[PDB]
Amino acid sequence: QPGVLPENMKRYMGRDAQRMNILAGRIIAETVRSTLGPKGMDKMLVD
Amino acid sequence: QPGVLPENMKRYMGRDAQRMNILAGRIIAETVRSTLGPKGMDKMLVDDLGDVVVTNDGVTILREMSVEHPAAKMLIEVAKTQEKEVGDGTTTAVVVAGELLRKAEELLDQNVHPTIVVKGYQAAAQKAQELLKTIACEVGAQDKEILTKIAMTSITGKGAEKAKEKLAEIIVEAVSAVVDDEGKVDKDLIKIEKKSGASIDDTELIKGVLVDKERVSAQMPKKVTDAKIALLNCAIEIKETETDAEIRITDPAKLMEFIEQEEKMLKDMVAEIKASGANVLFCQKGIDDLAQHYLAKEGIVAARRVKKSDMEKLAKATGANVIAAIAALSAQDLGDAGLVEERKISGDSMIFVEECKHPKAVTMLIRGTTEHVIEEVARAVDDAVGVVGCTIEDGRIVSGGGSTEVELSMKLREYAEGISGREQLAVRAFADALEVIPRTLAENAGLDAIEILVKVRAAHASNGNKCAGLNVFTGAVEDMCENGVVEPLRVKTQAIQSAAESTEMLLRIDDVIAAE
Amino acid sequence: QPGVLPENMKRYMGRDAQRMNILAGRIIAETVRSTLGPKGMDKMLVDDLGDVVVTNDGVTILREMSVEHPAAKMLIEVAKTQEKEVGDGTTTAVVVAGELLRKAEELLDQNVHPTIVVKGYQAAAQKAQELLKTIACEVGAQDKEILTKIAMTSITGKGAEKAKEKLAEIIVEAVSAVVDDEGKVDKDLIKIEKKSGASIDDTELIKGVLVDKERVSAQMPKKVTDAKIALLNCAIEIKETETDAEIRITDPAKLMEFIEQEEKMLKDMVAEIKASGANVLFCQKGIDDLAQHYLAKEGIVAARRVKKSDMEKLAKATGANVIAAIAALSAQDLGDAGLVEERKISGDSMIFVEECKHPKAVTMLIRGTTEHVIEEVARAVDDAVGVVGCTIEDGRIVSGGGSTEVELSMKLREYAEGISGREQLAVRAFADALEVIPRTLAENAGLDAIEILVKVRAAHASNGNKCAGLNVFTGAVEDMCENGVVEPLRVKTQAIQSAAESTEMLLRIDDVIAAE
Amino acid sequence: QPGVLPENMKRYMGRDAQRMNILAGRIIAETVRSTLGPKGMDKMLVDDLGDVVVTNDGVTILREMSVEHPAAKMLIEVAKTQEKEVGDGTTTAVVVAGELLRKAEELLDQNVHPTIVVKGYQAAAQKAQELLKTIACEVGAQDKEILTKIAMTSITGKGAEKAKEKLAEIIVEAVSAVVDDEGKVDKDLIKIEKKSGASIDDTELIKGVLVDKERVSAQMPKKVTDAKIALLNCAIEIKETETDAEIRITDPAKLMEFIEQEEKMLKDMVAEIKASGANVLFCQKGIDDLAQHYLAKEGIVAARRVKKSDMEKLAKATGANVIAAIAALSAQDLGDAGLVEERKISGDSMIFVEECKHPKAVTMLIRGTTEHVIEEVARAVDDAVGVVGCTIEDGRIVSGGGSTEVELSMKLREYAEGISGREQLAVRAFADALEVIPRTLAENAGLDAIEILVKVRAAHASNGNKCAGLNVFTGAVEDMCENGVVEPLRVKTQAIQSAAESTEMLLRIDDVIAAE
Ligand SMILES: Nc1ncnc2c1ncn2[C@@H]1O[C@H](COP(=O)(O)OP(=O)(O)O)[C@@H](O)[C@H]1O
Ligand SMILES: Nc1ncnc2c1ncn2[C@@H]1O[C@H](COP(=O)(O)OP(=O)(O)O)[C@@H](O)[C@H]1O
Ligand SMILES: Nc1ncnc2c1ncn2[C@@H]1O[C@H](COP(=O)(O)OP(=O)(O)O)[C@@H](O)[C@H]1O
Ligand SMILES: [Mg+2]
Ligand SMILES: [Mg+2]
Ligand SMILES: [Mg+2]
Repeated sequence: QPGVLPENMKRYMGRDAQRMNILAGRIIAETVRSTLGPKGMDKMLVD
Repeated sequence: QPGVLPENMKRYMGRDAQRMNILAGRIIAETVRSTLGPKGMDKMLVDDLGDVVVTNDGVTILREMSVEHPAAKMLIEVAKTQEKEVGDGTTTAVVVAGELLRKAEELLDQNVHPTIVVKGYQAAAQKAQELLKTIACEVGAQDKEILTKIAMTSITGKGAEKAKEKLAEIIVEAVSAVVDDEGKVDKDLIKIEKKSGASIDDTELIKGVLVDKERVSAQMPKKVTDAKIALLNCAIEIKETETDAEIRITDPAKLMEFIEQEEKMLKDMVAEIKASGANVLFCQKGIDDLAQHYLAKEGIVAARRVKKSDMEKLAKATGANVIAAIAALSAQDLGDAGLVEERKISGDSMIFVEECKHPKAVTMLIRGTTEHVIEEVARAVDDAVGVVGCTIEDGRIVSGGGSTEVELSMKLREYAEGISGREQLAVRAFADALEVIPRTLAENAGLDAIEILVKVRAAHASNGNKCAGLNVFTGAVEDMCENGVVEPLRVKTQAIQSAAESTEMLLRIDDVIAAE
Repeated sequence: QPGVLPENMKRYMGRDAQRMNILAGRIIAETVRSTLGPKGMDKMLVDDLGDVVVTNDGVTILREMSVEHPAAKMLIEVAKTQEKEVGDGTTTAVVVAGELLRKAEELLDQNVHPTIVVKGYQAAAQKAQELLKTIACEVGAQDKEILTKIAMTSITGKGAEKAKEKLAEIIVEAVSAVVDDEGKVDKDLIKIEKKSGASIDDTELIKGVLVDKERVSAQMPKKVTDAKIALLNCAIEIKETETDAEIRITDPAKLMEFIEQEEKMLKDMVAEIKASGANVLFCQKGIDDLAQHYLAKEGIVAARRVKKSDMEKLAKATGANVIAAIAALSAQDLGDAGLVEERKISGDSMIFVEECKHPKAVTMLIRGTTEHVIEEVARAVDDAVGVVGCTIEDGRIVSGGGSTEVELSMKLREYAEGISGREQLAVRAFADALEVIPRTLAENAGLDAIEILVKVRAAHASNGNKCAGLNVFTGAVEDMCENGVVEPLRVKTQAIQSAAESTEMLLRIDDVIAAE
Repeated sequence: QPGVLPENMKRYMGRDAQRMNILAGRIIAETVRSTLGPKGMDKMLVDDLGDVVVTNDGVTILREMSVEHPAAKMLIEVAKTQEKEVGDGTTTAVVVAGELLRKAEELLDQNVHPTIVVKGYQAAAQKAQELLKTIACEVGAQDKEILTKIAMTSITGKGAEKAKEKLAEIIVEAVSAVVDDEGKVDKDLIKIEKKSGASIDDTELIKGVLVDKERVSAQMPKKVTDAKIALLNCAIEIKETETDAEIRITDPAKLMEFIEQEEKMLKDMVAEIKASGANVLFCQKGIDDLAQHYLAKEGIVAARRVKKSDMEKLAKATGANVIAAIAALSAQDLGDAGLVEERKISGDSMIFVEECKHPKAVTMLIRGTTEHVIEEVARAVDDAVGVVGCTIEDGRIVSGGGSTEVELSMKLREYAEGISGREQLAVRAFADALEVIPRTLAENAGLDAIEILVKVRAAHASNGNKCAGLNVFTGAVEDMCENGVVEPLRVKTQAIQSAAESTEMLLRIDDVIAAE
């Protein structure tokens, strides 16, 4: 009757794990992409 | 991840299912145990609207409690079947069922399998029916003296006990009067009427019916001796056609011609009623105010809008035919009564149709000081009507006071001897179960059940008086037949068979699955 | 496991059931104890709407408090039956019942079993019925002197006892006038009207009826002496056929032809009425405006839309027959009254039909200063009408003031001496119970109940005076019959039987099951 | 108004009290029945924190459930006392109590009075204690072969039974080693240590103790053979006076002079210890960091802040006196051990004091692969230690496998013969109840209880074999004694006495009053 793995838990397997890590990675990279080089632009971050 | 069986569901398996059904059964039985016998006590039940029932009656107590538990519901139907088939012995049946369940628990606790107790119970029940047949005494359908003992035994241990002699004689006369050509008794032909009065003793048998009506016009007689009674299924009113018809008047003089044509049709109807020889009329439908007058003019007593169920009993009581077309009424459709009278009983106006020569329906007018006192007399009368009716139909009776149960137990134990293996335990348990009746009769009487049983059994042993039972007043074991403590065979056969069948059904259950 | 008996349920078993029933019963008796006898006091009951009743009347008190306790309700049924069967003695019946329950508890507390108590109570009650028959005195239905004492005894101790001589005389005449052919008395035949006035002493008997109507046209006489009265239950309008009918008009000259035929049908209907010799007319239905004119032209007093209940008392008082077709009316359907007059009473105009010769119905017109004073007078008149009716019907009275209960008590103890067993205790208890009446009469008068009881018993001892009771004023013991303190046998026989029966019923209860 | 007893209160009287107590008893017993014997099964208990216990141990199961029901709690005491007095047979004691209640119900449902049942049970119980004394066999406290069977019987059905033979020999050696000079066994003298490892088979007996400590300085020897052990409960720190004292320095020379005095008296303490000949020291209090250095220099192994419990075990094991003053330390206070060694065990550093010659306390080091596997091995070890201890103390054993209960049951039925009256029913009922053990043993083994009980009884009949019982594996009845299935007399005497006393106490109850 009871669950084996904790019930308050999100799980991502195979293609889904790969997709989330690859995506999270790509998105992080593209946030800073536009800062690169002599013609790079800046960011304003507000906490 | 998701559950297969509904998640909002309580389940009880094996020992747990058995325990809940056995327990629910035993508890139901012990609620009514104390009502049993001459020394039985009553219950007061109050419903959620504040209404009250005080009664000794086993099936009434069980329906009035609003039992929800599923197993308990199953043996309450033992009471309902007993009520429907016999009309008496409703606590006996339930108390036997509860004890069969209790004795089965003892067997299950020794690892006897449920299907084996079931098998033994079926065998014992079947032997029981066989032993009952040989135990029963034959009586004639018109043996007034025995029928009177049958009714008196029924009324014993109720409030109405004090007047049981008068009541029994009335009841025996009432039931014998409605016996049909096949020798059958239809309880519904004994109308029960309940009216406050001076005493339970004022209860009386009417050879006829009470109609909850007054005559339609105070100009009519309110008393008729040797009445000639007409019964009409149609309205004494201007008859309209089924096809839509309308009157067109273009000449002012035609107004009166139509009004006077209608007025004449009415007068013609009354004229046809008078011609049949009728001097009393009951009409299921309406009587035109104008017709009322003509009937009064002709000296004919009439009541209008009588209930259809009243028309039917009037027909049964007076020997009249309910006619549906006034034109068709003939002297031959009239019934007879020695006396039709409008009078007041405890403040209410009613029409008494009485002293009918050979009524096929009859009325018992139950009197008593208060409404609840009267209710309980009526329940007693009902039991008595039931058993007098069974006796008339079956012509077979047994002695009461637990004498027959002891005879059965004793004989069943003999039977169990020749039964091999484990099933023998079940058969012996069934035999021991039946002694719950003599045991409960003694204990309600404040007597010691164990010693009482020793004596009654000894009186059955060898040969051996099948009628020996405990007089709960003297404390002596006596011949119950000689003492007039007797009941119809059908009480025992029905009670034992349903107790067996219902408990067998419960004992087969190994899994209770309850939703919501 | 689930529960077997439903869980919303309260349950009281054995000693607890007995206690709640005995207590509930007793508390019900104690609330009306103080109303008993000539020194009795009154209750003011206010309901949840703010409406007020003040009364000495036991059954009225019990009905008005909205009692919900189940055992209390059963005792209240005792008061309701006393009221229905007798019309007086409702406090007495309930007080005796309460005491019977009190005496039973003493026997239960020393371990007498309930069935023995009820058996003893049943035995004493039956004995008491037959003793009461020997104690009763014979009286003739036309013995007005004795009926008057009966009515006066009834009225004593109530608001109204100031006017008790004229009142009693009026009531004796009223009831005597409505005695039927079988010698029976239907209370419904005495109409009670209540109207503010100068004084309770303005109350009067009308040999006729009071009709809450005005004549339909002011052009009619307000007064007619030696009236011939027509009673119609059909309207005086153009009669419409039962089958649907429509006039079709193609000639403009026919418009008027029909209109005039219809007002000719009106003149005709009126002229038929006049032809009968009728000068007063009561119609259950309507009367065309134009008929009202014609009637008025002919000098006929007509009321319209008279209650059917009014029509019926009109017929009974005047001798008229309620006629359904104006075409039928004849001189022989007409009623007579010495006087018919429309007049104002309490600023309300009404039609008095009075000075009838052989009225089968009459009207007590009860006067008094305020509505509440009047309500209580009417209650006392009701009681007196009941007892006068009982005496007329039964011809049997007993002495009052608790003398009959003391006589009964003394004789029951004698009887009890011959009773062997535990049932003797119950018979003695019943005997003692009955003394609650002389004891309460004396408590309410502030006398010493124990001492006066010794005196009254002494006067009944030997073969003394069965009629000896305590005079609550004088303080002495005297012949109550001689003092004219008397009551119908029926008050005592019904009160004792009801108290016996309903308490035997409660004493049989060993288990109370209350839902919710 | 108002209530005498508190309104927020549940109550159960007579049959209802008997029922809830009996029921609660039975259900508690049913909970552990399946854990009984060689084919017994285990329970997993999870508490509200989510911590889990897996066991076969009857009393452990009952303590870990959160039983709140009051009658259930009474029966759980039966298990707790069995655990304290014997250390084994907790399921048995509770299962017998459960059956005693069940058996009593069938008597109560016959109207045998509770006091009669209680009386019969007391008499049967007392007879049972006399019969057990004659049934028991005598054994010598040094009979290692029988002690070993006692231990093996105890561990059978547990889990650790795979390692039964080695475990049992260890246990017998362990208990023999701590028997005192009056022949008593204090099970507290067998220290239990539980350490994960390669398998249950690695469990060993240590003649000495495991101290969960590390030597105070790495410079001290890690290992020492034929060690001379000092046990101190005084701290090896600078001694302060009890009276408040303070140093006053006025000359800056005395600064270092007080400092040097403090460290010389410290060096003097160590020199006093060295002088006793000790080369291993256990101090209950703290040791100065400087003393540690000195001790290390003198090659003396020392552990500080040792819990008193260990100090006491060390004394018992090595034969040292725990000394409270360093000045008083003598070579005659020193204990002896073959080997003292700091070792890691499963990554845990501990000091082993082992190979003592005649240790008065010893240590069983229990091994296993997982924590929970070890937990249950340790419970089984405790059961066995308990029964080996009983046998050494009492010198009485009985055969197991239900053999003794059957002999007991059979003899008790003989005894019932000579009991007069109803009490006889109860004595027989007690007799029957004991058979729940053989019946349950068979059930758990999937065998048919009824037929095996017939065989085992017949093997006891006449001068049969008191040791005859059912072998659950073969299915044959066998001489349980000869098969080495034996138990201390005390298991049975305690279980039966406890069962009897607690059920007698419960059966005396006719009224349950619960608050809140
Ligand atoms: N005079 C008597 N003496 C002994 N037993 C009697 C007597 N009259 C009736 N009984 C027994 O009482 C039982 C029926 O009692 P009752 O309360 O009516 O229960 P049920 O609802 O089952 O009919 C039967 O066994 C009947 O024989
Ligand atoms: N003049 C009197 N002297 C003594 N007792 C009287 C007198 N008049 C009436 N009683 C008694 O008063 C009792 C009736 O009192 P009442 O308050 O009307 O009660 P209930 O409603 O029961 O009739 C009767 O017992 C009657 O005998
Ligand atoms: N080899 C065996 N054959 C049959 N019965 C046995 C055997 N070993 C032990 N028993 C029985 O099992 C019972 C004890 O089982 P156990 O599960 O330890 O319960 P308890 O907690 O009551 O000691 C005793 O009755 C004992 O006789
Ligand atoms: Mg019956
Ligand atoms: Mg009165
Ligand atoms: Mg064990």
